[PDB]
Amino acid sequence: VRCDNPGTVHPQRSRDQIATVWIAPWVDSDNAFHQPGRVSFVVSPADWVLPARVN
Amino acid sequence: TVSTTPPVSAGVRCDNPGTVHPQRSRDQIATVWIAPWVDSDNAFHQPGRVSFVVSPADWVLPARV
Amino acid sequence: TVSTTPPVSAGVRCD
Amino acid sequence: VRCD
Amino acid sequence: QSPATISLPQGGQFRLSISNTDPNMIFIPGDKVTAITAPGGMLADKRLTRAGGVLFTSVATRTFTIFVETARGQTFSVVATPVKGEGRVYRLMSAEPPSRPETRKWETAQAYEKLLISLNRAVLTGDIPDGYGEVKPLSDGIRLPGGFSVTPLKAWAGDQLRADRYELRNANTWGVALREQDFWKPGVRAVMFDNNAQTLMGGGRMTVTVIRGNGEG
Amino acid sequence: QSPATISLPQGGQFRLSISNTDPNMIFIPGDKVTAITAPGGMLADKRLTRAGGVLFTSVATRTFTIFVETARGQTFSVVATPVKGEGRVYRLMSAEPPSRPETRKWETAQAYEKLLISLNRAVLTGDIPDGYGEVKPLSDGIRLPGGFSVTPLKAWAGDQLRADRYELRNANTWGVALREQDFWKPGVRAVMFDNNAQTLMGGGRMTVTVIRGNGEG
Amino acid sequence: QSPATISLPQGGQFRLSISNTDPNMIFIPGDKVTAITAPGGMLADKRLTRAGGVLFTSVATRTFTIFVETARGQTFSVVATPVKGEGRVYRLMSAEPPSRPETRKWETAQAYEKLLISLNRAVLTGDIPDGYGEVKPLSDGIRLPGGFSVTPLKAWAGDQLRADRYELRNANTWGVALREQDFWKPGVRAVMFDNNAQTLMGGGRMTVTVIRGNGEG
Amino acid sequence: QSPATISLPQGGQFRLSISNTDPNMIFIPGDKVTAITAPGGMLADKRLTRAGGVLFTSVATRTFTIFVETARGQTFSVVATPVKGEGRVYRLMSAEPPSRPETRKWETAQAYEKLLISLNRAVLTGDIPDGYGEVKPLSDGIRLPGGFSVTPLKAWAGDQLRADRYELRNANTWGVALREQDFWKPGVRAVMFDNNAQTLMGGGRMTVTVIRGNGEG
Amino acid sequence: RPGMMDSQEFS
Amino acid sequence: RPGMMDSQEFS
Amino acid sequence: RPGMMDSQEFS
Repeated sequence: VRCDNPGTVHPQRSRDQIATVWIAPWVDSDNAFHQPGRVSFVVSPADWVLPARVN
Repeated sequence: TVSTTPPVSAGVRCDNPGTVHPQRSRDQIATVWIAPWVDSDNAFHQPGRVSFVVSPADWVLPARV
Repeated sequence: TVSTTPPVSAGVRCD
Repeated sequence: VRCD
Repeated sequence: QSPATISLPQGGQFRLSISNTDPNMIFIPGDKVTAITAPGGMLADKRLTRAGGVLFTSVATRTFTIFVETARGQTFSVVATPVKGEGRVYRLMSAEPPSRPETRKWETAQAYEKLLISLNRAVLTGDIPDGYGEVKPLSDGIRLPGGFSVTPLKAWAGDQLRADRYELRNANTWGVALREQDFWKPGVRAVMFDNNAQTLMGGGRMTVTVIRGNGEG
Repeated sequence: QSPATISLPQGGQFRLSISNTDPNMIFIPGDKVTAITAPGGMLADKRLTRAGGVLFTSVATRTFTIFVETARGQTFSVVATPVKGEGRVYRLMSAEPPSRPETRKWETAQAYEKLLISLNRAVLTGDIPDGYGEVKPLSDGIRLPGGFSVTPLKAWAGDQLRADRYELRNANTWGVALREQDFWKPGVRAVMFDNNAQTLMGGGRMTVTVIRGNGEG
Repeated sequence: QSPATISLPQGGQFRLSISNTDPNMIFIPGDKVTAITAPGGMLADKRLTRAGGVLFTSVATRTFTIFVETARGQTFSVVATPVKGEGRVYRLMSAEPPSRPETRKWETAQAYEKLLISLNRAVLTGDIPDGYGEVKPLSDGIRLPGGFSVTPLKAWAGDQLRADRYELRNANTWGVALREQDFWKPGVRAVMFDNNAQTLMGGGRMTVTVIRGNGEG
Repeated sequence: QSPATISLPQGGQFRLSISNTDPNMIFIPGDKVTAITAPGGMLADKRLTRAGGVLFTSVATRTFTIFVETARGQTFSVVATPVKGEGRVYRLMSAEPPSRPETRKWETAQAYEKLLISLNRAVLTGDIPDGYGEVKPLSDGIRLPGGFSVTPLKAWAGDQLRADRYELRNANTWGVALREQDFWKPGVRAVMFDNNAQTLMGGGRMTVTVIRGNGEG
Repeated sequence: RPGMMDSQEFS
Repeated sequence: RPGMMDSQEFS
Repeated sequence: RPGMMDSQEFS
């Protein structure tokens, strides 16, 4: 029943959280119309989630 | 030039292939095992496998269902 | 480089 | 009916 | 207590209680008070706080009008009637955003899509750009589809752009798909959903951040 | 409350009550008061507020006429009747706007987007930017919805980008709505359609310019 | 005892009793009191303690209002009722955290470990660090649990270390759990498995990179 | 006698006896007292000891509050009531470890595994690093398996790391195998058994040293 | 002191 | 004198 | 001497 070894965990990396913002139509300084679109950015990147339980 | 990353999804109520809500991939991780070794100060290390990101994630447009 | 001294023992409940 |  | 919020346009006349005995405070969330003016022999002491507020004591007992002028160009009038009690603190929201010339320079130096992303990140991440200041949220700045009700939370404004956050509640409890384009109004420059969403459950307390233009209308 | 707004032509005269007990304010938005005149002894104290405006107190009991001169050359007149109460604030407006400043588009597009747009415009007219020497076109660029046959006509190759022109054949007999993203191929930066698309009919030969990276495979 | 903790929004007002007989303290953790104001004559002595905080004594018998200003621009108000007893200490907290400082990983791995890790990553991608010119692999490196046949594919040799790649054959038909230390051979620095191990099945060919010393026999 | 131990958080209010006749002493195990403040005309003499303590005499007879401020940033309040007798010595344990900026520099200059070994050696060999100071041991810092009871002995703390020693008693008298991993808690950074052990006899008075992080929780 | 108002310009 | 307020700024 | 406290700053 005696077991003698350091434990093992599984590294877990969390998913990135993304955010998308819709843009309304717009005209720039060069007078070109820009129909509605969207641009996505990452708010919180992925990282290791240290273990709740080592054993 | 810019990345031009998305290869476009393959395949009111307007189904243009591009402009789907974007998603990010999962970074690739690899584990290496280090054999035991002895330090300069005669401290003996018996370490453990290290898991580290190798490939990062990138943007991708999911295929519409 | 480091010594890499141990030649590994020859031969929960993880052996 | 859902359009995105 | 939390400081009481006055919210006055740049001519406002608010009647507020003031204490004869202990010091009273007025602060601008985004501006530095430069002067307080009252009738001669009415306000006993007047000192400017470092953050940008003003602390004052009134010994007299008659109702009086006091005028506050902020540095970035602003003027608010309050009629203060002295009553017995503790010192009172009032937070003054602009209601009409101030012109911020030094912010336009940062605003226009960069690209449009970059600026939008930056304002949206800042509101989401909780850190506000230096040039922007706190303003009273617009009562109706977004179109309301499908019998929704919206409670404003916070708003900020710069020189040519103005951000606000709106809490949306689904009241019909039947499942409603969400599209940023359905909240568009003349002047709404960008819309972002904080949770990715795409759907709204029957009871929904979610939020939306809208960037608009300062001075639209 | 909100400041009382009064619209007056130059030399205009408005009868507004002021207050004997408390300070009163008159501000013209967009304008700075440069001068004030009243019958002698009527106005006790006059100070210039931040962002223009005048703060004034009257000990008088008789209706009097104040003339205010702004820095843009406008002069207005006010008949003031002093009465007991809170200090009153008035917003002065001009009936006829003197000039209409032209609108300023401050938004700036991204560098990549402008680069593609400039080239597409150059190709459409046909003038060549420097560093574009012409090249054989490929067949790799266009995916066909169906009923379309592609023939390369002209092509330019430069230092960073590449453009080419293909003419599609008339489709069979079903009207074929044309989708600009339905001719996509990995590696293509921008695709644009000459004329206005909107369904090439039982036929029609329309030239399409396809833009792709240069040097990169 | 522990200092009494009070959480207040900016301009917040909390009613706390103090002591007439003994010194009293108010500290804001993470903040330094820069100013204190009280009705005149109410506070006998005010000193700045180490690490911020204010020590104050009152001979007063009337409830009064103290305004404290911290160096981060926060101002709070306290209503103090003086009563007989021990000096009371209060810990001032902010209801809304202004900013979230990002976490700092300060831990640093050992030089030997980092060297192996960097190389393993380089080999996995395939880019070659300087001084690595490629070499024939050996057959000495891999011990086989059973059912595995090894074929060398690629190998790099440098100034201090050496890396090689062997592809093991599919094992027979019993699932073979893969143990990274079950392929060990004296002289090998690090062994890593491509993909995720977790039992190669009734088959599967998996490439394994083995790292060994260079120059040393 | 051994000096009595107060152990107070950094707002503490401890009522302790003080002697009117003979000098009394307060020392910080790890910090240098920089100032003692009491009501005017209460503490007759006050001199700072070289080690870092303070010796004081009180002639009055009323109960009073005194405040002590240490150099590395700390403040503790004691209410001292004068009684007839010998001078009293009190040892003040922090309970909440102090920020030690000059220790982080040594802490981060070296590798992580090297630092762990160093702290563990020092605790075991009985010599404490210069930057570390004595603190009150944590009540519950390690998981307790198999019906064990733990009595803390000593603790030390730096800037980002904090060491403690725990005496473990086996109460079930049936033989229990020992694994450092079974005492792990969120924040426990390293565990070492002073005796090699691997087993714990039925009656066991052994010890364990755990390194954790300062500020975890 | 008739009509005078307290106008403190802060620096 | 009534109505005035004491205030100290710490260096 | 009213309200004054003994605050000795040691060097």
